[PDB]
Amino acid sequence: SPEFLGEEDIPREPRRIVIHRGSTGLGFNIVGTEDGEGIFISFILAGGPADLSGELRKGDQILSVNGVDLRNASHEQAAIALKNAGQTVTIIAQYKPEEYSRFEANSRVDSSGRIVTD
Repeated sequence: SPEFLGEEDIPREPRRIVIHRGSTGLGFNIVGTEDGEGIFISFILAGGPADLSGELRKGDQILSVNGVDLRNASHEQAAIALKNAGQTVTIIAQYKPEEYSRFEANSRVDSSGRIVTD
């Protein structure tokens, strides 16, 4: 009888998320490349602003920050944008585990669309 969340699909459409800056940061890390192959959330800090929003996850691609398109930005550019985004940060994110799993070693996507690492 239990209805497990892990068995229902994770939405794949883009979402708007508003993050309120902590004492320093937004409470997540990103990965990316110099060629701008995408900016992805790789880590969310427990208890940090991103976590407290409850609307972001590992494997999300950051499409824009405060309207600035980051789809083809390098890690460096994206990190700069996030730092200068102010205390109220509006993010457009889209869940893309397949793309992301090519960044993280020994990682793959299961049938439920979750990212698993061996």
